[PDB]
Amino acid sequence: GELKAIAQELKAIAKELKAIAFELKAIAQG
Amino acid sequence: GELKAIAQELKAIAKELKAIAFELKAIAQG
Amino acid sequence: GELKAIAQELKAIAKELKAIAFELKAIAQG
Amino acid sequence: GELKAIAQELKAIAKELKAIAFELKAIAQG
Amino acid sequence: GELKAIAQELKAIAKELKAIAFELKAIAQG
Amino acid sequence: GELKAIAQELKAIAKELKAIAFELKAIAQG
Ligand SMILES: [Cl-]
Ligand SMILES: [Cl-]
Ligand SMILES: [Cl-]
Ligand SMILES: [Cl-]
Ligand code: NA
Ligand code: NA
Ligand code: NA
Ligand code: NA
Ligand code: NA
Ligand code: NA
Ligand code: NA
Ligand code: NA
Repeated sequence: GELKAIAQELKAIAKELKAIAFELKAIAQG
Repeated sequence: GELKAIAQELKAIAKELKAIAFELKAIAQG
Repeated sequence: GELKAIAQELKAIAKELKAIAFELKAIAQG
Repeated sequence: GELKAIAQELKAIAKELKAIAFELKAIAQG
Repeated sequence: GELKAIAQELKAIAKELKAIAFELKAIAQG
Repeated sequence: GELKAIAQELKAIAKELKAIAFELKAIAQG
């Protein structure tokens, strides 16, 4: 139901943030 | 239902993070 | 009520993320 | 109670994101 | 209660955004 | 249960934001 749908979107938000962290690490390296 | 409304705003937040990751990838490419 | 207020706050958060994506687009435009 | 405390922290998150947007605008300008 | 636990994680997320805003302010100072 | 899963996802999100703050600190170190 709905509480699970909410947790799923939080998952998808963490996933985007991980990709943000990697782009920044690339930038910090060059 | 407001619980569905909450999940939808979270999905929209994920969408914006997706766009942020793309722009940072572009900057890393500099 | 309160679940609505939570959703309205997530929408404001999404709005801020839009502006962040926009400035990042500007910075990418190097 | 608790649902209000949650909305309050979402407020404080949006506030930090607004300050992030302004720092990025400054960077996009110079 | 898990609702208190949720508010606490949100506060911790706000703390991290605070640190992100500081570092960006430092970069804007370049 | 489900509210716990929501909180555990917010904690993972906080963890990603820590790494973002760290890379930004590195970039600030210009
Ligand atoms: Cl990397
Ligand atoms: Cl690109
Ligand atoms: Cl500005
Ligand atoms: Cl500083
Ligand atoms: Na995830
Ligand atoms: Na990468
Ligand atoms: Na990439
Ligand atoms: Na935008
Ligand atoms: Na606010
Ligand atoms: Na400013
Ligand atoms: Na400032
Ligand atoms: Na950190």
